[PDB]
Formats: sequence, structure tokens, C-alpha cells
Amino acid sequence: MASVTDGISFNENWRFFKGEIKGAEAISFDDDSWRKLNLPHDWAIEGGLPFHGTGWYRKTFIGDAQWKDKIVRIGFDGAMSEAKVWINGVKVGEHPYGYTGFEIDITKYLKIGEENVLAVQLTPRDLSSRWYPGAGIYRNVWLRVDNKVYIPEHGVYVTTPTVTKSKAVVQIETTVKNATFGNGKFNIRHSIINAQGETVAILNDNVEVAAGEQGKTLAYINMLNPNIWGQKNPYMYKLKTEIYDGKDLTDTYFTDFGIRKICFTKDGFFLNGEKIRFNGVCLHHDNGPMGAAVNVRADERKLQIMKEMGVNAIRTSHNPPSPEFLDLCDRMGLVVLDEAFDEWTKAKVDNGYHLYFDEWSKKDLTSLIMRDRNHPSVIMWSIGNEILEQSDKKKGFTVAKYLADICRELDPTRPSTCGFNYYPAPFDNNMAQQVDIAGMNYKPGKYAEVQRLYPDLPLYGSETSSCTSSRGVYHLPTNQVTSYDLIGPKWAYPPDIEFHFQEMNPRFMGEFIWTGFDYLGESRSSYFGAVDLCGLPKDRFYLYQSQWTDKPMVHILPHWNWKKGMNIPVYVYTNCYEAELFLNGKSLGKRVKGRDLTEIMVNTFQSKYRLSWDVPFEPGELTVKAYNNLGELKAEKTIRTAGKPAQIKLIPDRKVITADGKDLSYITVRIEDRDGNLCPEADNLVEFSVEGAGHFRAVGNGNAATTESFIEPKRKAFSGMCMLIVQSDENKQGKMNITATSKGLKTAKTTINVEL
Repeated sequence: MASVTDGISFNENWRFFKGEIKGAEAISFDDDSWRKLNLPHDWAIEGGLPFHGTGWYRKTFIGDAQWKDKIVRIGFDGAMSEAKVWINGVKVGEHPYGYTGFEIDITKYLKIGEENVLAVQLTPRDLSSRWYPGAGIYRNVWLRVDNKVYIPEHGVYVTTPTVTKSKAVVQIETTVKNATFGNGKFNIRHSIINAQGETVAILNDNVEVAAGEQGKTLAYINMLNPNIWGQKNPYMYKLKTEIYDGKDLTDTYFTDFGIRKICFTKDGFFLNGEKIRFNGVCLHHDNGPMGAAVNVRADERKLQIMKEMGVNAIRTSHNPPSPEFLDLCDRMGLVVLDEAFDEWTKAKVDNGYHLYFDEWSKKDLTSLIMRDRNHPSVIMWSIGNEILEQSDKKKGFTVAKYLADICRELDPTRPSTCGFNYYPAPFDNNMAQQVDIAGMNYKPGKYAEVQRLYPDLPLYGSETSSCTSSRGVYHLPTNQVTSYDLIGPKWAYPPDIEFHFQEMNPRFMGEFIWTGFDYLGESRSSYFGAVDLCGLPKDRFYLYQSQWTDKPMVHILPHWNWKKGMNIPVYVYTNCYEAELFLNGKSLGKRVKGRDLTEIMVNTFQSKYRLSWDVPFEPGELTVKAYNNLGELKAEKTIRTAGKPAQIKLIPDRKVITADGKDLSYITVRIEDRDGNLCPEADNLVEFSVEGAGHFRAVGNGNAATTESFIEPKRKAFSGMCMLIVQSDENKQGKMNITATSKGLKTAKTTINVEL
């Protein structure tokens, strides 16, 4: 029956056509020549890069007999953008904003036994995004077959209004729709299920709902010795909510949730009774070579890499993310600023959200909070970013309030926030006061002043640094940017400056850097990421890791393929007390952090966050030793001058992947000399073959200025490396054999095993 099922995938077996064709909405339209594919799908990754035009999707399906007299809905988590949707030729849906999901009820129009046709037209416009949006049904689609008494979309809201070590209270609001002709009282059974799948608590409730109406009800249950959700231990519970009409089960509905408390004052943010600080990153929703199509593993990898950098917090610049991304943040212990919009009523781009803000702002923000208010990862609702209303002196604040009031109406359990780039406008124009917590974009030099002027505002750096670099590229002394991390736009400054102004202003909750990963644009890709587009750390990663992690480390830059005669400035990043540099054995001296300052060129800053030597380049090896204040060795790294490119090495991040059709292995591709040393500048075209249990998916190298295809089985190295991405086939177990080939280098092989 429909009573057991929450919502099943409707991603399989679609037809796609890029371009305008008239009559594609209809039941009788020949689509035998249309490309066949499974969702999710981003046609713009080809398939900055062109993201506008027209796309059609079609799916044909028999009305299953089990759907007779059922409520049937198709849930779309995201469609980019300007979507129209038909069932059996009848237009039943229209949705402009690509980042909020929507439902279409096809019940009235569904034909049981005969064929049905679901058509979706997307008409994304040019100049509708300042970053790469992608284009298509880039997020999962769901079929929802329900009995006539059921829980509608986003119909369970779980809060924890007491959280203590001895006891937490889990409060649950349930919404029930009555689509029968009869008034009824319906029983509700909440089963709270732990990490091992065992039901540990059950809460009963009920609700009277009249015919054709919707009803809500609230109950709470005690959890003794709760497993607290926290950053080191991100324990998740699961809620099974069952609806009953007398003895008959009518519906089942699942909700993941965590048990943690949050709290803020003007002096900071609090998680489970302790000062928390945001070592944060802004990320855009694309996964580079993988595009904007939702891939769970792609996101998992990105968030793991960010955690290794010391990241504990995410700002979803500048839109809602996928549920999958937030589920990952939940399971990985990251706290999230969940951001709804980039512009309000005043336009930043000709075809941005301002075209829809008047008619859609309340719907879309409501939809966001309804979708995400159960995620324990989400700690703030951010209403906007760098909005032009900041400079409307008389009335800009009204729009901020309006969105802020909506947040408070729907979820007072999390504070509102907003990213402000003007200064002092939004603080002087009563705007910053309309949200619970104010975020400054790129104003470390003003942190002290704004606290003098507005001492009752809670504050954090909503968007910081904007330093640019290209991985493993140094200019001594262009088309790429120096990985010595000095250059950026006019408002930009190096990470050292944020660190300095964070330490001087402890009331600031933290920073969210622009950006954690590189992202796709409209040079088609960004330079702002601490990690590059394909997931390879730049030196900036290590700078951040030196500041944000306890596990001892040390990093040395630049590479050591230079010309004899040159003075190379050598930088070292470490969380240790001091470090010592060694060229071929010769000690080039100690250097203590917070004492032997490095002069960064912005006017120029004496930085305590870097250790520096001036080295005359003799080739061979350069080794750095990091020590604690007792002189004990705690970390070391060794770089050496590599010779001519001789051989390809392949390093999978994972040698076993799930046989689900979606999971990936990210194989780092290294261009090495005869003795195994990375050739730090190699750009050799590498070709790839994938045989057996899976296929070639994608490829990439973190170069922003290239024009190479992400989806052809060929890619050039950039600064010694590139990345090959491979994927399982659904239900196909066994070995998957990768061969990597390049003109004049030793061929490389590796096996990826595929299970489940």
C-alpha cells in the first residue's frame, strides 16, 4: 500500500532536448530521437560557460494500479530555472527561482492503466546569475503516492527546547491533510530511532481534521541521557511518524534530526553551552568537473577537504543548497548559514531575483525555512547578501525587516542574519538592526569602529579575504595569480589581515572566507578558493590549516624547480612554535612564529602568520622541520628539484565504491620524474580509459583559464597534477580497470573495486 512509502525516486528514464521545439508539452509528441538520461542533470557543464536558453524534459509512465484513488505528487528539489511543468498536456506548475523546490499534484489528471506524460520546460535567461548556476533539473525528483489522510510537504517540524546532558526534550509539530469527505480524529505515532536502527522512544499524539482541511498538533517527549549533536560527535536521530485512521495505517513520514542547543548574545555564539567560533567558508553549489547535478559523494569530498583545513562552518553563498548537502553537514558536524537570496527588489543583474521578489519572496523564504528548519547543521537564516537596499537610506531597512519577520514567524529557534558589504550605510540606515546577527563583508579594518558605534549588535565576518591564487604558480618577481597569496580585487586582502583583526576583536564570532573551493563563473572559473576547482589544495589551504587546526603540521612553498642565480623567497606555514629550513643539509636558521614576522605586500603588513627565508637557489632538496617550544620535532616536509617528466602515478581517494550508479572515485593524476618526484609545472595531456564495472565520468585540473572539456576522457596536467573522476554503474559489482596514458611517459594503471 501507499501507507508504508514516504517518497520514491522519479529520476529514472527521462528524455531531454536542448532547444525550442513547439508542442513538446503534449501526450502525442514523437520524442524517439531525444537523448535518454537519468536525473539529476546539468546540461550547462556542456553537457564563463553559457547557462541560458531552453531545455525540455519528458517522461512517460503507466499509471500503476496501486495509485487508484491515491494522492500523487511529483516533488522537484530544484530546477534551474524558470520552470513550466505539464501532466498529460495540462499546465500544472510554474516556478521561477531555481534554488527552491516545488510540488505538483497530478492526482486530478492521472490516468490509471493508460499512458501519462510529464513534461518540463526550463527557460533560463542570460544575466540571471553572477556565478555559474548550471541549467536543468539539477536536483532529485520524487514521486509521492499517499492515501487520502496524510502528512503534506514539510509537514513535520522537530525542535529541542531543552537540551541537557541528563535530559533533552524533543518537541514535534505534525501537520495532517484530510482529503476524504469525512471529518476524523487520527492517531499519530512518533518513533525516535537511534544510530543503530533501534527505536528508543515512542511519542503518541492525535489531531482532529475536518473534511478537506489541514490540521496541526504539538507534542513533546523526554529523552534521558541524549546523544548530543556536536562538531566532534555529530550524532543523528531518525523520526518515523506514522498516521492512523483507527486501526489502519494511512501514512509513514521520516525526518532526520539532531539534539543540540544554540544561543547568542552581543558577545558571541554558543553551541551546547560553550563558546563556538566560526572557522567558516563560503561555497557555491557546483562541484566543478561534476557540475551542479547533485552528487552526494562530490559534496562529501568537498566538505571532508574543508574539515581537514580546520573548517567548522559553512555559508551557503548565495542561495539554498540541496537537501543532500545539508544532510552531509548534519552528519559531518558542520554548522550552516542557510542563505535565501542574493538580491531583493533592486537589481544586481538584469534578470536576477528582483523580477520575482515581489510575487515570490514570501513563498521562497517560507519554502526554504519549511524545508530546512529540522537540520541540526543550520544555525542561521541569512536573508540576503550585499543587497543594493543597503544604500536606500529611507526605506532599505523595511525590506530587511520584512524578511526578518518571516524568519521569526516560521522558526524562532534560529537567528536571522544578512551579509553587509557597504559601510557604514546598513549600520547607519537602521538595516543591520533588523536581523538578529549582522555580518560584515570585507571590513576587518572597521570591526573596532562598528562596535564603538553600535555596541549592542552581534557580529561576524560574513565574507572575508577574497585573496586570489592559482595552485602551484609563482611569479618571481601573467594570466594566473601568485600562490604567495598577496593579490586580489580592490576590497580584497590576504588571510593574515582577517586573522589579525579577528584576534583584536574577540566579540566577532568568526569569519566565512571567499571562498573555500573554487567555483564556476558567469576566464571561466574562480581563483578565490583555498582549494581548486577539482579539489586539490592550494598553498592557502595550508595557511588556513596552520590557523585553524591543533594536529601539528608544516607546509613549504614554493616548489624547487628554479634557475641557478635566483633568490627564492620561501614561506612556511605551521601551528608549531618555530621552524628550521634546511637546503641539502645546511641549516638556513630557525624562525619563531609571532616573533620572526614576514612582510606581506598589500601599506605592507608585518605578518605573524608566516615564516620566511630568502634562499639562493642551489638545486637538490629543501626540508623544513617544525618544533614545539621544547625543541621537539613535531612535523617535517621535504620538497625537491624534479627532472624531466617520465611517469604517470594514479592515486584514488577511495579504492572501493558503492555499485549504485552515482558514487565516485576521485583519482589524483601525478606527473612524476624518473625517481617519482612531482614535476611541479608539467602540463602533459593525459588520456584515460575505463573498462569493466563502471565508466569514465569526468576530469579536471583546477585551471581557471583553460577551455578543456570536463566530460571528455582526456585532460592536461596543471602544476604537476590533474584529476580523473570515475563512477560505478547501478547494480554492477566487480573490478573497474583504469588505464592512464600520455605521450612519452610510463603508462599507469589502478583498479577500483565496486561493491553492494
